[PDB]
Amino acid sequence: TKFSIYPPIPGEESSLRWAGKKFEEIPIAHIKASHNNTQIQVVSASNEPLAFASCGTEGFRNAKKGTGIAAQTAGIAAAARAKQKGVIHIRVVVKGLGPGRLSAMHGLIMGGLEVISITDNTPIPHNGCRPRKARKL
Amino acid sequence: TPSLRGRLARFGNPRKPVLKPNKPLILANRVGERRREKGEATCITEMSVMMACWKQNEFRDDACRKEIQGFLDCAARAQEARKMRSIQETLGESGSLLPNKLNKLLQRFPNKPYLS
Amino acid sequence: KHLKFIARTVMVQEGNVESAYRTLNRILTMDGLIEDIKHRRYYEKPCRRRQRESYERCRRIYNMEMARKINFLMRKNRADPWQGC
Amino acid sequence: PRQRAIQWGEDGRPFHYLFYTGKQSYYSLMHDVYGMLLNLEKHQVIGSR
Amino acid sequence: SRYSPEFKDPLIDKEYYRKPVEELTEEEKYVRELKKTQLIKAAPAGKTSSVFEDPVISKFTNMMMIGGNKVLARSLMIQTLEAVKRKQFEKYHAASAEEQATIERNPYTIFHQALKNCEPMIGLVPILKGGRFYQVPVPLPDRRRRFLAMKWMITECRDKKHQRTLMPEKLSHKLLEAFHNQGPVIKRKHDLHKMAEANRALAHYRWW
RNA sequence: AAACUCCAGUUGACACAAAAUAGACUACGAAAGUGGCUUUAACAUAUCUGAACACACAAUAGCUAAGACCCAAACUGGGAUUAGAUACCCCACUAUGCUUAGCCCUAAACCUCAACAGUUAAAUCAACAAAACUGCUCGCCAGAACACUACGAGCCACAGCUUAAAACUCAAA
RNA sequence: AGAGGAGACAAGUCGUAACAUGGUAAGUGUACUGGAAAGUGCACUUGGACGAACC
Ligand SMILES: [Mg+2]
Ligand SMILES: [Mg+2]
Ligand SMILES: [Mg+2]
Ligand SMILES: [Mg+2]
Ligand SMILES: [Mg+2]
Ligand SMILES: [Mg+2]
Ligand SMILES: [Mg+2]
Ligand SMILES: [Mg+2]
Ligand SMILES: [Mg+2]
Ligand SMILES: [Mg+2]
Ligand SMILES: [Mg+2]
Ligand SMILES: [Mg+2]
Ligand SMILES: [Mg+2]
Ligand SMILES: [Mg+2]
Repeated sequence: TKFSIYPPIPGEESSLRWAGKKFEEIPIAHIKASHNNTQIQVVSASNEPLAFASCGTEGFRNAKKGTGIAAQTAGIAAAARAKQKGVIHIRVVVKGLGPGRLSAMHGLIMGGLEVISITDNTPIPHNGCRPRKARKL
Repeated sequence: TPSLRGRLARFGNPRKPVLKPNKPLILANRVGERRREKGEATCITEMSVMMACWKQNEFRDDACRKEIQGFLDCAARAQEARKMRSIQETLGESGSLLPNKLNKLLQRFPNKPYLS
Repeated sequence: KHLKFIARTVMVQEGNVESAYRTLNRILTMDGLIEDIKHRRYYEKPCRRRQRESYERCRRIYNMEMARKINFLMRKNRADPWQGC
Repeated sequence: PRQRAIQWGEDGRPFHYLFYTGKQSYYSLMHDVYGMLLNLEKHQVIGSR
Repeated sequence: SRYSPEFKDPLIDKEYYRKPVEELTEEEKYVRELKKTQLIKAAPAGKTSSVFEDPVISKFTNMMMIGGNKVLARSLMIQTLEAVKRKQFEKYHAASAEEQATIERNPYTIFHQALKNCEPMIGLVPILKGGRFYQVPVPLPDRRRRFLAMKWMITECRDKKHQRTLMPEKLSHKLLEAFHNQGPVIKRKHDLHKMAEANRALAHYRWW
């Protein structure tokens, strides 16, 4: 067969598996990459929290939190905890365009978690709430 | 190419203007320079691996030799790649043509926004 | 309210997470989502938004016309046939 | 210094057909070299600088 | 410089000229043929073809030199090497047969290994940003690394903390300490590494 | 730094707020304005100009009265910066932005380019801008500043809006 | 007649608001606030720019 970038659809028969688990059962790694922080929470497919790690939880403070290095350290810590809890493959869902958007992912790979899919869930309102006023710099 | 009919504010154009350019929409006989890409700090991941191993091994180089060597190799590769990137920019293979040769080509066939 | 793991999802091929993330970012960029998020960080007043849109449309027109001229003239970049005259 | 002779006669007509180029010697040389190149097309180091 | 740009730095290596022609590659053959037509600078008095020539030790001697007094600097260097060898011989004789194998007695090897141990891996660059100055960690070239090791050794030996101790003795003691991964210079390298690790969060401030 | 840790992350329920992409389209309206979806009503004039003596509209801001309140945010308070910082930067919150009923009637309300009909012929054309013009009509303009001012008058407006001078001064603007 | 305003005279004082991206782009309307030029909110204007093929 040919590899498809589109994810398999729930309710459809798919031959793809990961340690005998379907795509609907792989745990989810939520990476909120804010402009000043990066938080990574690993949860089960049944929505059971397993690990959590943020740049703040790694001992980084103030502007040092919003760096690729801090996000990578947080990713390593979260991946280590998830692997302690028995997690191998993960579906990565990232929201936000902070500096830690990608580096945190790398940390997970350095931690020992295999990324089977990457999803962007950055909240893009269809002109809903009004954001804060523009800065003068 | 987007249409320009009825866009600019002109006599005989009844509607309000669509475009308000600050410069005339006339092709110049030169292109912009080959803009450099702002350099990013490199080998950060290997540096992080080396520093974490230092923290775990109390900054003892003997234990960390492998990661230290990896970081050094990455640094040397980054420096040599910067030099090769300068060489490639001089070569101009990546782009369709260098800005200088493109400026020469446009000089050969200049735009004519006037009558003669 | 929609289903999950369908929108903005890219499957990783043989652990090539770098290429998967590059493809995801390219998709978001081509669809314009990245610029939309960046512009929605701070509120853009309607006059400023109109000015930006006008500037970008004029820039698009100029860039497309310049690219068309460059492609049209690129065939004339060949060697000089009448060298010395 | 070597001086170029008068380039036209009593009538005013210049002697060389490339006079009005202003560089009749150089352009005549270029013309001859180009003609030689055309002839060669039609038919078909260390010790010097 | 009184040498025109045509002049090339001379190459002093007997093996390079005694190499058989058959082993020579086409590139090496072309280089050798080309060198017959270039101009060559006069051989500097510092370096010769002697088998006992060490560029590292010559550079260390030059760095120890004060006011162009290379006789004194060379005397200090040879006295330091002699002191290192004598101390190693004393330890070798005073140690048991098992420890005799492990004890090193070549002063040149001790010097090179001490400099290699003293070599720092990651340096700090002061970068201006937002009106402040940050000690951003950076990689270091091998040249700067060796120079930093040599300069740290010399500066530590020249410190006023050591009273009435001659330079050869101080330098020998520091070289032996560094060879065993101990002493003030190794501590300086460790402090630099610790500061770089602490400032790791500032690594992104670097633009090169 | 202050602030919040009844906080943050996932999941589910969840609006009197605002309407990604389409839109590289240039449409509707007299202008102001109008870019989520559906339905209803509906977009004057079978010559043109024409009201500052009227009639009807007129962004945003603002007032009045009753509601909604996610988010934003004058003022205010705190943190920071600074020589000071009554600001720029950060945090919290109010009037306000929204709905309904009245007011207020102002904008760089500018596409600073009037409506209608016509020409590209030439004598094209100060400069720049968005080429030069012709016929007809209405409105406006006549050195700068005083002056979006004073007085008078009109207005639901009462620190307001419209119309709007003069004296002293200068050889400029 | 106590005062307000305008202009001239032009000082000294407190700042540096405008002219360059004038160092927070400038300005209009309007509201609030401030020793003072002025600051901020909301909408609007270019009488600013965005460097004008890709990168
Ligand atoms: Mg009429
Ligand atoms: Mg109104
Ligand atoms: Mg409120
Ligand atoms: Mg708020
Ligand atoms: Mg504020
Ligand atoms: Mg609404
Ligand atoms: Mg308008
Ligand atoms: Mg007014
Ligand atoms: Mg008035
Ligand atoms: Mg009155
Ligand atoms: Mg200023
Ligand atoms: Mg300013
Ligand atoms: Mg303003
Ligand atoms: Mg204020």
